[PDB]
Amino acid sequence: MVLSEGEWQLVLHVWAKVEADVAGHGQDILIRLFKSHPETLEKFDRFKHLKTEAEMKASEDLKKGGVTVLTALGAILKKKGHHEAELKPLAQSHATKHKIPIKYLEFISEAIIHVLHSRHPGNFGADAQGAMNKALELFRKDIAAKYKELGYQG
Ligand code: HEM
Repeated sequence: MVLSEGEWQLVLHVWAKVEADVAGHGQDILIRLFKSHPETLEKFDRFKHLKTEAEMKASEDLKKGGVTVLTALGAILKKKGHHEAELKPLAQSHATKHKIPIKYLEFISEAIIHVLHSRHPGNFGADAQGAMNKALELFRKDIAAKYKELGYQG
């Protein structure tokens, strides 16, 4: 699929606000995921034991994981669809080391969209959420295609 430059601009505009606090947004996103979809927590051998939202908030390991996720994702969006080199190593570790089903990527997408909506109401109106949703659906699509070539899912 293809995003127009205007949709890309919508996406990189909100993203620039995210980047004012990568660590905070990363915590919010992971916690939102793990609360909504507890089964995802189990994939994280280093976080698996955390029982409550308060423990999550206090974990320096979870905060570090969030920055990683967002830092990686940010590098992809900034490519505006020309993200083939970037997707390859991510698709390989997520399919063959971590074994992350596509379904779980949909879940974190929903969590990203939830947090932007709460923290940036002004820069995340309907048009901007439609564009981020498209950007994330592109990402998921391309990653699903890579999984299949690598021998996972599909
Ligand atoms: C926006 C989507 C995501 C991005 C950009 C992302 C990116 C990354 C990055 C850059 C790493 C470190 C290097 C590597 O192993 O590839 C990583 C590690 C990891 N990711 Fe993801 N990830 C995403 C989604 C997920 C989801 C949804 C899960 C599980 C439900 C997950 C589970 C893991 C695990 C288990 C590791 C290893 C953590 C540790 O033990 O160091 N990832 N991810």
